[PDB]
Amino acid sequence: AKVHGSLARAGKVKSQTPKVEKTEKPKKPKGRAYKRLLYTRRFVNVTLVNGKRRMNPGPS
Amino acid sequence: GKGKPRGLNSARKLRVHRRNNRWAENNYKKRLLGTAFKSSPFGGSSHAKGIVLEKLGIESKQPNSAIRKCVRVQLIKNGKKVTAFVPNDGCLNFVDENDEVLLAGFGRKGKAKGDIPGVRFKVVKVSGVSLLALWKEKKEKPRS
Amino acid sequence: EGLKRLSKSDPCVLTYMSESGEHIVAGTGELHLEICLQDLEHDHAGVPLKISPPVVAYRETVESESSQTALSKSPNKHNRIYLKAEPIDEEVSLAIENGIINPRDDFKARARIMADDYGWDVTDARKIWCFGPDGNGPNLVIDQTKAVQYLHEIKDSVVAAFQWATK
Amino acid sequence: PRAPRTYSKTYSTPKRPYESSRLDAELKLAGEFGLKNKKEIYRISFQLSKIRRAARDLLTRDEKDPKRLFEGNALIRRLVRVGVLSEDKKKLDYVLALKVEDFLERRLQTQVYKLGLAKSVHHARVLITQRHIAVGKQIVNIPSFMVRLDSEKHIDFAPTSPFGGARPGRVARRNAARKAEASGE
RNA sequence: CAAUUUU
RNA sequence: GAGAAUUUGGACAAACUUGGUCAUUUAGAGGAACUAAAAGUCGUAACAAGGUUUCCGUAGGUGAACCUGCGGAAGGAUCAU
RNA sequence: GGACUUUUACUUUGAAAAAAUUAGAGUGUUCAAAGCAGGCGUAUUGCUCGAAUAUAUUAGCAUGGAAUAAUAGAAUAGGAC
RNA sequence: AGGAUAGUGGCCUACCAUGGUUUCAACGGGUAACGGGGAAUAAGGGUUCGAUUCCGGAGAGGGAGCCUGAGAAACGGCUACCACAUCCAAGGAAGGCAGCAGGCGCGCAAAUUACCCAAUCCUAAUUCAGGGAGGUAGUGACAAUAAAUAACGAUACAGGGCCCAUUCGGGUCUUGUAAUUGGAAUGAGUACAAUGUAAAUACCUUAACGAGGAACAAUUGGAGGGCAAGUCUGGUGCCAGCAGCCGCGGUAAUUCCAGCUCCAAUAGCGUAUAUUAAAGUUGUUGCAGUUAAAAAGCUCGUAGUUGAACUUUGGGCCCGGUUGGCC
RNA sequence: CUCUUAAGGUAGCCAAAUGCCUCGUCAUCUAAUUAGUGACGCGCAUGAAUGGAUUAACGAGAUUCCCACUGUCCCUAUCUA
Repeated sequence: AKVHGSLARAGKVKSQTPKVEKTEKPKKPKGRAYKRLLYTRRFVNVTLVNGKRRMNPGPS
Repeated sequence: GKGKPRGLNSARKLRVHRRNNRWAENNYKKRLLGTAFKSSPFGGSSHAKGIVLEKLGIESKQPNSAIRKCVRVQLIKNGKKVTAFVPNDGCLNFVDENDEVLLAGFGRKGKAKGDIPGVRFKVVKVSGVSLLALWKEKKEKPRS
Repeated sequence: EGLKRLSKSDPCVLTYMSESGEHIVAGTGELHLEICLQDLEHDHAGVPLKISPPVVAYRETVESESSQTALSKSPNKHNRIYLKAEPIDEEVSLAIENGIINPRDDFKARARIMADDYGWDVTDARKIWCFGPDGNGPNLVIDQTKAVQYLHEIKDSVVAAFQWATK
Repeated sequence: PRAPRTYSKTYSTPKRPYESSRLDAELKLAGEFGLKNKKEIYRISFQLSKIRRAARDLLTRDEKDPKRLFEGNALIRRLVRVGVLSEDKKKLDYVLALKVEDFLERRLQTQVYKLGLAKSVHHARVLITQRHIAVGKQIVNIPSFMVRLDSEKHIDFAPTSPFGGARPGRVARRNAARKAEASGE
């Protein structure tokens, strides 16, 4: 109400998160080549259907 | 049929009847009476810039928690008094004291959303520094 | 805006907000402020002003170690927590309001750096969590109390209860 | 002041914004042809949905009028003329029956694979915009072209620009000196 | 017929 | 004859003063409401027949919800002698 | 030319409704938004098509129908050729 | 009846009369109201805009009066008053950017003291003069239109079209995988000549130099539902934060902050405000009225709306007119 | 709950012709106001036919302000009986 925000209490989970450096991958394609790439990912080499279909099978 | 007379030469008793029963709309009165700027502290437009007098902090209602850290701003053109709101993981230290600061409305035709009482606005940039570019800090802090 | 370009109207004048919450202008002399402040009423703002002496930093400090340690009277149904304080020195005060040890830090770091050359022991991070105000202010507690009866709450309600009444 | 220029945008997105059986019928259609984004498969479906919006109001009209007669056998002449509707559907209602791949078979990038000549549909985009193949004699670097029934009896490579000859191609100017004094001198 | 609370 | 200043009388009246009326904004010591947050302090009228059946007008009292008098009505606790 | 046909609503056709924009024919601005042009002969001093069409409310303006919705003169006959 | 006009008329005066509009909404008030052609939206019927590329009206700080002239109540003409206001020796003069530029102030909000009559018209005594009319540029992610951010293989691996058999899998190719490579190809570039142009830039051309992922580098959101996509992992533990709505967070959050992976649109992408469809949540086409909001306590009553029926049918004859047919 | 010797200021009203402390405090009026007004109320010591609260007309009632008017004043002069 009247001031009790207490700016010591602030974005503390921005302060105490351990930030590693972002990684480095090879360059993905773009333009039509990325839409070429996601074409085959659906109905050409569909990987793990686990009953009927699942797109990104998080490992379990 | 049911009232609403189906006479062929009977237009005015259906034309006075329409825009007599048009005043019941929740937004038609705010169209032509002009009420959008006899309160609601813009000129019926998007934004305005204010001045940071000081700040404050509110705790929400139940079931909610985690004090929301708004700021106290007087506005430039009418002298009206409504507060703002500062949505980020922090940046209340980034909005420092006694700066010009640009405002924006929450979307719901005023009407503070679900859990921040006494608020009407959010901030889009503070003295033209684009705090989006400073919260996710893809910017320096230019002079303020 | 008017003093935003009186800041650049003269290559020595510094115009800023004092940290006690009031605007402060600086001249080189004693009529400089009058030829300027007439040229705030003229050409720049047009509105009458108050021209006051400034106010300063009134920060006080507990004296030697506060030997007298008598009772406090709270009561709301049950409660009893009270206290008595003692100073920390000037070299460690200068060593905390610079950014060499401040919270976000490691507890063994701030616990043994507390015993490098500060006069204190190694047992002051299992005796506090961290400090404030701002994570900066020279205001520390020590947990010299007994075994706690499952009271994790007094590490957030006491840092929240710690700027008040300290500010 | 000089005149207003008149211009229109040429695509209109669907109104239920995104769901699975709409987007998957995009990606297999727009992926085996392999087109740029949804800006063009909307814009052919835009003018597809507007000519049927034109057609089924003169279809509401009867014959022996001007308009169902006159322009009615002119756009169905023009749909023959653009190579889309084949020479057996001059019946004024089958224009309402045609749909996609038929406004797609008569563009450049799809039709040039149909004459062999391109080895893919994505070599067929490199076949077009890198200053390669002409149509009759004028050169064209645009895939969405709408071939009008008379260039496909003359479509070949460019007069210049190899696999098309008349200059041996000038990464082999970089591979001239890296062929001359790299294979001896 | 006496009778009222219960986070 | 031309003819400058000056000059009488009429109209046009800018501008100005005083009175109203109407509208638009606006300052103002203080008063009397209303809303919100649940933590409360007195009770428990309402929901069961809520333990005095309940609701609407109306008049009077009443720390407080309330209570009581009258004419109604069942949205009830009876579709029945 | 005399003459006078109860008075309208409605509806058909035609005229009007500046033009651009909205439609819509034609026309490879390399395609498209666009423009309104061009297209071909001998290249021995030239032939030629275009620059369409439609909507443009209501108020009028003439133009046919008489169902539909009203309207008026022969009750005291100062009626009618 | 007279005046006055360029010209009828209460347009003004003298006399005389007492009228004129009006619940089919006069009069007064509001308008963030210049009107229309026209925009945005789109089953039908609409709704909301239209200051502004054209037409027409008004204004040239605010009002008022003015001589010239065919035509001004002109304002890049004048006189006076107000409110601004600029100079000076104090004596006096000097004005009107809502024309083009450029500034101020306001505001959430919007370019250049650029060049030229070369185009398209206009002006004069007139083929030559002139025009911030107008045109060429500059700033310009207001809106739009076409489409770079790469192929195409070899190798090897893994699967099955596929003829076979106990193939310990032999063959065809297939589809994905890999930095193991290959020889190709081109503008994004740069920049001679040319073209363009009042002139030059820039494109359309086009010398000659110019590509192997890091360099010639694509981002903006999002991943519990609506709503496509992560029961992956670390930090925080009603704190920090999120969330348009519902809810998440109280010691492994599938909603928080990050790292990976994925979904989305894609050279654009979110947000904010006012809008139209969705909304049959304004309803003529097309709402509801017992209990969800609502049917007047009831009855007269001029409006206004709506109002029983019938007032010449049935024919036959001729004539030519269109369209689909005819061995 | 509680005590005197029975019940403890209800609706109203105010520095009022009742309030010493007092020239109470606040806003307005004027250059300046211990005088006015309109608010406050734990009122030395207001208050309900010892009547409380209002109120149109009226008053040789008391009081403050404003407009006109003047030898009341500046600042006096003169004339008549």
